[PDB]
Amino acid sequence: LLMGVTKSALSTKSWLSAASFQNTTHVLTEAAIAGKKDELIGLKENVILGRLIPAGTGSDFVRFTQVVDQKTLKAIEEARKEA
Amino acid sequence: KEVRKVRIALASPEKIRSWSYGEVEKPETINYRTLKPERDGLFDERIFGPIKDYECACGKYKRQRFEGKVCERCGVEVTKSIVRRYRMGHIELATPAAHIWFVK
Amino acid sequence: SDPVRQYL
Amino acid sequence: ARTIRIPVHMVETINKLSRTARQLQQELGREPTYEEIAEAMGPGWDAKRVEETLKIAQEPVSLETPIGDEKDSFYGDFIPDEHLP
Amino acid sequence: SMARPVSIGEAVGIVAAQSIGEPGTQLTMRTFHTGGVAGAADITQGLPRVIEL
Amino acid sequence: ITIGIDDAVIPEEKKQYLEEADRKLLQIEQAYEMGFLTDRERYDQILQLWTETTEKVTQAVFKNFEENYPFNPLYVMAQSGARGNPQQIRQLCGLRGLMQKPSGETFEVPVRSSFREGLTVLEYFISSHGARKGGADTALRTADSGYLTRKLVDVTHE
Amino acid sequence: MVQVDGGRFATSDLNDLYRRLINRNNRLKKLLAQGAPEIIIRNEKRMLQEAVDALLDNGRRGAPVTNPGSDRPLRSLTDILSGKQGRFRQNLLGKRVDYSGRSVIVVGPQLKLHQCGLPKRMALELFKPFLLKKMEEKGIAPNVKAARRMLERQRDIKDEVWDALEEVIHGKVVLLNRAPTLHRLGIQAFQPVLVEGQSIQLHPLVCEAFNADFDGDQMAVHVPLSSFAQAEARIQMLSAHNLLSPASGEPLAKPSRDIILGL
Amino acid sequence: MEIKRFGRIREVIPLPPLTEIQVESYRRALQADVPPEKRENVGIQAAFRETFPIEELVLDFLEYRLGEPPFPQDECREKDLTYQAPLYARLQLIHKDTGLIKEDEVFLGHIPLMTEDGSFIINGADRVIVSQIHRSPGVYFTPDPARPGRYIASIIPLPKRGPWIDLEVEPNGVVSMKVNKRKFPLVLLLRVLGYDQETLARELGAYGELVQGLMDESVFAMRPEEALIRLFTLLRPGDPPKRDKAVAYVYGLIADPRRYDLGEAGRYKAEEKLGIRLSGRTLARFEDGEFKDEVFLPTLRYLFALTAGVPGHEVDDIDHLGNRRIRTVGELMTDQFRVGLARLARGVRERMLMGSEDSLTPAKLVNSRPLEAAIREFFSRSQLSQFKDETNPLSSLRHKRRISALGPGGLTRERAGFDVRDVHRTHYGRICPVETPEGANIGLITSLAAYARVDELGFIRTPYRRVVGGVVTDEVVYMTATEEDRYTIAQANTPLEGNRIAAERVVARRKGEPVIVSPEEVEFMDVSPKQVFSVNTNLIPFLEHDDANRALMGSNMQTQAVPLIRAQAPVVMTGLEERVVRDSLAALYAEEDGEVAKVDGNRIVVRYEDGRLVEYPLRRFYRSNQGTALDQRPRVVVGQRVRKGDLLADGPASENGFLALGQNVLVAIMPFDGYNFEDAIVISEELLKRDFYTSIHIERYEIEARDTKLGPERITRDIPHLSEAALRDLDEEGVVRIGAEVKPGDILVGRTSFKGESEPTPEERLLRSIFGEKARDVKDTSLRVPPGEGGIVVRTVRLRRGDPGVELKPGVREVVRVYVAQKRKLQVGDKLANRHGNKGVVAKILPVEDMPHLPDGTPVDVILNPLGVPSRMNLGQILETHLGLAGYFLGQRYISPIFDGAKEPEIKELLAQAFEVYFGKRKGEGFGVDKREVEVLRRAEKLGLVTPGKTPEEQLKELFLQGKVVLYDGRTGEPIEGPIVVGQMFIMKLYHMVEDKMHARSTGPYSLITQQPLGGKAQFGGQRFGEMEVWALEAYGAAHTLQEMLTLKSDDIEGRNAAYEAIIKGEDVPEPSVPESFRVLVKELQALALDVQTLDEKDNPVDIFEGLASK
Amino acid sequence: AEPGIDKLFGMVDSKYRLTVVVAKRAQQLLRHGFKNTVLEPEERPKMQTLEGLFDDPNAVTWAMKELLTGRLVFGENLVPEDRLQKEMERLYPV
RNA sequence: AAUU
DNA sequence: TATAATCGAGCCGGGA
DNA sequence: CTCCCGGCAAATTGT
Ligand SMILES: O=c1ccn([C@@H]2O[C@H](COP(=O)(O)OP(=O)(O)OP(=O)(O)O)[C@@H](O)[C@H]2O)c(=O)[nH]1
Ligand SMILES: [Mg+2]
Ligand SMILES: [Mg+2]
Ligand SMILES: [Zn+2]
Repeated sequence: LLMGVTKSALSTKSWLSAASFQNTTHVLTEAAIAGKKDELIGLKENVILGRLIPAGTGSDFVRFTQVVDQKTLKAIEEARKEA
Repeated sequence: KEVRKVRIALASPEKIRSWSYGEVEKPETINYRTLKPERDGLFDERIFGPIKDYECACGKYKRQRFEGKVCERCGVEVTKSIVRRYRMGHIELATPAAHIWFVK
Repeated sequence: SDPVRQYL
Repeated sequence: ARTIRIPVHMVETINKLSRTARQLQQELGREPTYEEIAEAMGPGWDAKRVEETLKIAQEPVSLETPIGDEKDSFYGDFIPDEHLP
Repeated sequence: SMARPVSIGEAVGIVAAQSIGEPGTQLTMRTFHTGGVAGAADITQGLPRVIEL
Repeated sequence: ITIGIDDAVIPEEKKQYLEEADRKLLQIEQAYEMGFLTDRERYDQILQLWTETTEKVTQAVFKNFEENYPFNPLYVMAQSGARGNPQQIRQLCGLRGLMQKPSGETFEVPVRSSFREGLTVLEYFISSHGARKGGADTALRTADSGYLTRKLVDVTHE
Repeated sequence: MVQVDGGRFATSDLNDLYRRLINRNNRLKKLLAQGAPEIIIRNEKRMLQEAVDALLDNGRRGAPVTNPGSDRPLRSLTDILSGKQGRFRQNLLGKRVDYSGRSVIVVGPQLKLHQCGLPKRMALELFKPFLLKKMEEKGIAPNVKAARRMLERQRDIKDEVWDALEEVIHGKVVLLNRAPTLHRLGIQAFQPVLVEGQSIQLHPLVCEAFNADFDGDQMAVHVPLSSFAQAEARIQMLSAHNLLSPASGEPLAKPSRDIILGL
Repeated sequence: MEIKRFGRIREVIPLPPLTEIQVESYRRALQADVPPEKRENVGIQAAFRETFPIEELVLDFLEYRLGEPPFPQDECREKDLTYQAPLYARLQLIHKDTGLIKEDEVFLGHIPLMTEDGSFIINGADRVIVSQIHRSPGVYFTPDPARPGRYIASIIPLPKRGPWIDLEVEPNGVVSMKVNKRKFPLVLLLRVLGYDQETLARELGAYGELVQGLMDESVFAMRPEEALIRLFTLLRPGDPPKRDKAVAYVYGLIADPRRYDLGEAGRYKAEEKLGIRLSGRTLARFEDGEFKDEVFLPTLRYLFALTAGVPGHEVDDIDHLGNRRIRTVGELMTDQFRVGLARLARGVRERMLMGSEDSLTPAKLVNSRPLEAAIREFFSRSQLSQFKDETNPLSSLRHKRRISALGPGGLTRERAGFDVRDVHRTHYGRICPVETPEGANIGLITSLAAYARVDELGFIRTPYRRVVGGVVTDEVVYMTATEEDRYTIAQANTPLEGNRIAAERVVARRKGEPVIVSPEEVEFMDVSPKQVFSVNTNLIPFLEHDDANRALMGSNMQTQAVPLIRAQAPVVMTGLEERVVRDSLAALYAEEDGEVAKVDGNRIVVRYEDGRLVEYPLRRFYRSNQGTALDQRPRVVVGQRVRKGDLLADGPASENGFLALGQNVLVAIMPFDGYNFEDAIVISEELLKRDFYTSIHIERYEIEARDTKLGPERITRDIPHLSEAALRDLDEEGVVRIGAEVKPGDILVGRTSFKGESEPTPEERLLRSIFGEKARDVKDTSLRVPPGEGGIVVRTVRLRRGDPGVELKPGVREVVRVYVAQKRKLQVGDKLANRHGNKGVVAKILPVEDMPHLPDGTPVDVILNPLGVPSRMNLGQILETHLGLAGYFLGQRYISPIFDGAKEPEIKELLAQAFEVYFGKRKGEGFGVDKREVEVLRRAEKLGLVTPGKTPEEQLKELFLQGKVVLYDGRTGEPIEGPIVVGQMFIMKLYHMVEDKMHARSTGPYSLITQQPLGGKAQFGGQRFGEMEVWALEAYGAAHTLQEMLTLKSDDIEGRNAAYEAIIKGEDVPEPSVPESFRVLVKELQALALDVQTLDEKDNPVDIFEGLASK
Repeated sequence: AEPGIDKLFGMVDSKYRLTVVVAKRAQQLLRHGFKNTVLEPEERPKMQTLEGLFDDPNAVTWAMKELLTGRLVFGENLVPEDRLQKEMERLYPV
């Protein structure tokens, strides 16, 4: 199926995305009937909630990366093998 | 807990009533002389919460030692005035009315 | 289509 | 008829005050003063009371009233929130 | 922009829309920035086609 | 580097190319009044003649600069890419060329003057049509582009 | 329903839409208790539907409800949510922000690519909370409350506070934005250089990505607050670290105009 | 100094009175100075005759009069009053039954008066009514886009004075009429007019296939009455077709000269197109009990003949300036008067029913409130009533001559395409092709041409000279566009010997189309080149050399020039700069011949021939709408003999009677170390030293003290907790003293307000209690100086309640106004421009020693980058500099008219004479050619600039004739390696000044519903970080920066409070919370009966209201 | 340009992971009063005051310099989150 | 309505 | 609280 | 086909 950007944009699974685009009443009435759940996959959804977007420093790929200095690494390493 | 999802669904009259803190019985807004809100009108403190933080309408309970008390004289809860942004009222229709989105 | 006209 | 509801008798007084001023303006060829209306209203009325009555008769204005230029700005947008710290 | 493999997490869709959109608009306020002399082919015969596609 | 009025150098070739273009134009009117070419055919031939004379005069401007004035400010700004392009320089030192009516159809009559020589009120007025259409184009188009961009962001944002 | 400055009242259109509803509902209740004929009860019921209709989406069906003696449709719940002026595209996908400012931009040839000229008076406001803490560490003010009072009157500002501000902004970056923000380089990060004067100084090489000239263009300034935001600005958003177009891959920060001319 | 004027064109007529489009229109509408029996039926007069008589008792109109103004002009502005006259009307009430006649003169309210210069004062502020272009009423025929060989006839009346009619010939062959979106066969209407097939068959039969589409048998079977009832049922479904009801509806639509008004211009266009005569402004009549046709048959006849290709029938060009007309101030205002009049008539009939049906006069019957409101509505809230642009005198002159296609009765901005914005050929000589706004309004708002005038019908006419035979007469004919298309019009520069055309071939126009023609074919000739362009465009010398897109900017920017204390006229003028000042009315002139009795800063007293001693007070440092200082200065001395029309005082931005929008500075064109980059400008500190580009600006501050339910606000010197340092400059009453210097934070007017009920917090009670200063009843609300403002206090106005002559709005005890002035020296970030569209912001101010300088030590003023010229193609600025160089040394100024100007040879001659002064002085003083002048000459001859083998003096002169000089860098002393263009240029300081635009905010006011920062500098607003800005942060992947924008720096209340607290404590800012505007979104969706639930990963609800919203 | 910015992009698989490491590290330094730094007294970033050279107050600068030394270890699932926080508060209190 |  | 009054007055694309 | 509803660049200022 080939649809233009507007229709494609309006057809996305995320109803917070679609309702903020255009056709807000239509988007919202069909969403409300279906009992739709927005999973907050994309950016617009997260911007609307004031969340940390899933891109850049917000990607799950880099988000949880830890930093520690060699002293603190060893400080913890002996204590955690110890007991 | 952390917000991972947003659901949107139709609201039953039961649920609309489960939200509501009171029925708005009067078209009144605020009193023309005192400028205080009119009882049972669109701004009533007995429904939507106190205008001033931790202070009831008539001022029997004026500070946070009472939080959760509902003043017997004036009927207003002692809490944050911020709730006037949150607590919903409701109107009980004599005849059901259709929601225009689901019609038009 | 006109509520007044209808009532009349 | 009023967003801020007014007692029927008070509404009666206001309309009377209106009618009177309209008379005063038709004979004086210009807007009457508060004092001129208070005389025209008879006993009990001074200019201060004429003014207070008009203050009471002021209807609120819409927060959505558009400001000049393009329709790209509403009046409520220029009002600070004096309540929240 | 870095002449090197893209980093995981880069918001590529937004960058694609800005990359396509930016000359659209840009070159539609530069036809003034031109002369007034006629030498056909302008972003305003092209852009309708782009929108058509 | 500066710009004075003598820095816009009218090539000697201009007067020749214009006189040449006028004798050419007379043959096309004669081929009209004798009914050899239509009004359609005649107008098309006029535009082509003037397009080619314009190109010629541009090349003359740039050859004269390169050979006889390679450090001329206009030439230097245009060649280095600091400012200016051939078509703009042609309008300073050359002829302005053909201008178009509001409908988009081009005038048969060109603007023979250059900004150094100065235009004629009628030439100036003929030019306003194109300026205005360009100005309206820019204003009504940025919205179409702007709208386009928002669609692309909305469809690709995830 | 708020009292504006002059003691006058300003109120939202929704209050009038609710009032129509409440009036019509109450009248309907009364007509029922009084046993009105069906013609009368029917008229009330259809008027009640219209009142609900204007409340939820005014203008959607039938003539739009207006305040008396105005042609302006009252603004209903649907109108509030949707459109350019709607809740989503106005207060949700974009907002007005704190720690921001604007001024006229001016060229600053002497700047390094990672720098901008930032007016001292602007920086004092944009960094004001940071400045208060520093004014306490240096004995310049007894505490934070006193320091703010000193900045309020312009004749009360002494010269040691300017050195304090220099210490505050050290190594930090600010964001410059020039509208329209057509691509991501409409915003770039610069380390600010405090300047006398009221103009922001922009580096020549970034004028192309911003499409900035000096015919009177203005730019907006923003202060990233957290360690995370500041890290993001200096690494990802710093002008010197974005030299190539994300679109074509060609150099974006490159010689132009006078620079080309001289070389 | 000498003034040398160029040009060979002798202009037979002067420019018309420039504000006549305003002045004459309103005078014509009011006719106040005409005695009532002699008033013509137009304007106010015509409005009265239309509304009356009011039937139902019959109330009839006798005459009106306008009183004198209650307050003079200066007074209205002071007190926030409208400048207006009392309107009265003599009305006679008649009881048609009794015969009774009671007559009284009733007061209808006030009407606003136009000042001498053509503006209005509405509530204290000066306003302009912009003329409106629109489609002229008449009958038009346009081609049908769907079916190529067919056409549509449109009968169009004046706006809101009737419906549009369309006569289409449908593919089925019948002629259809379209009214109020409903269509029917036109035949039905023909029968109602009393036409019978005999008349119609014989009349239009000549057109073979067309007359049969009109023939419908069933319609002829019914008499005009059955046809009238039949039509009414078609147009108004559900309304019972009562015989009196149908006449009433249809009459009101067609024959009522009250509900349907074609123009007077409409009548002429109709009479002229169809070759008929209209008895009135209606399409038909009600005469002798039936309807009698006027328009319809002639319009139907023309339509059939055109479709058939009958000779003499044309389509109408709807953008032709013969079919587009101007609605001037008078006409626009009169329309609102007519509406207000009709509402009052509704009021009359309702009062002729209620109360005593017997005991009524005209005074009890008339309520003027509907009339006062209609006029007050037009002047206050109309889209054509605009705040006057009075930045400089030219600002206002241009505003009054602007033409708008927008407003009530014209396009919308989203509703106008290319055709209207285009420059039509008929704009020649009528509407300026250059001066229009850049941006969304381009082509909708335009400006009247200099020699154009609007006639009584509303069509723009432009003057042309008669040419009979080969002789050019001096008789000028103002022509409409329609009439102009008839003749062959020669160009104004066509060579002349005497009154005879001296060229064998002339350049002329036929229908705007350029054509070459013999002197025998010349019917008329342009009066002047000035007639094609607006006044602003006409102030640009060498306009013939500037690309239009830049000349546009040149025009518009003169509007924004700020009046300078040292303001000067340009050294190269066009010759219009005297007339603009005179018509503007800023300058003061002598009435008759006379002698100057007294000369003061405040006044000039003149002794005339009459013997009478006339005193002219001068406006000194008055604050205009835009805060530029309008101030008049005396130009004559005691005892000076003055003639009629001699200059007395200079207005703002005028020098000895010539328009002074800027200064003449010595400019060098050359890059300078990148301070010149991309249009930035470098200036010498010498400009500030001698106070060039310094302008006075006044800002107005206002404060009210009002009655409250908590008690009175008081304006007082007593302000809680304030030092004597803070109150020092306040007088006894709490008002800042005249002359004090006020800076941001300083108190302007002291004021106290009673503390609200939730009075001092118990925390505040105890704190004050500790210090033994018991808590005060009132709080400090004083008016203070905003950030970035301040100056010297030049005025205070105080208005209380209970003082003679003043009454404020209800509740307001007193109003205080403080006027603060500032002398603004030019600074970095201020914007400069010349008349050719070169504009830039000042990026660097060099000390005089860094400025490039001439060998003789004279430093230049401004350095403009040459990179701005070639792409812009505005070369007039270059020629301006060369002639400006000549003038610098010769000590002279020039008048070079547009398109008939100084040419190169003439500029070269002047330049040679200058070189003699620039050089010969040196050679006689005992100085020879410089070593460095030789080095540059070497390089210049490599450039082909100088001829090799001539003496240095000869070569320097060769360069000087090219407008180039040797220039020494003040830093090095070394020459610039090439000769540089130097000369005098006219440059203006525009109204865009950094001082006004610089803004910054840490935290400040927030909005009520959204809790996001307010907008704009005046509210201490935050910047909008909008959708596209968010995209930028997204594309950078800056997630934490973006989240800050969405929460802590905006509507996250908990977050922003915590973030601020952390910064003042030295901690890092905390992780954000929920944006309040999302909570607003959630509740707004609940109000729509939609349940929005934030859920966790387990699909359990998450409460983002933290228990506050659940019972 | 930030000093050694190219080398820093060398150390990571994704530029955004550098920003995360830098940002988190700068927070550790601020929270513990810099006394957990891996830098040596002559490597400390310096700031020129009116008095003279003082410690660079900017924690993001510190972290980038520290990172370049090589003395910092970054990655995922190196250690329980709570355990790290407590071990650092033990070595360098607040 | 302006500014870019 | 009582004469009698009785029916109003901008162009464009896309989807049912 | 016809009609009916949804769209139609950004930031800023000014009365
Ligand atoms: O409506 C507008 C108007 C103007 N602008 C912005 O201002 C600029 C118009 O101003 P310019 O005419 O100078 O365009 P330009 O700078 O590209 O021309 P040159 O230097 O090449 O001679 C535009 O390029 C645009 O970014 C807008 O964004 N929107
Ligand atoms: Mg530019
Ligand atoms: Mg610009
Ligand atoms: Zn109570």
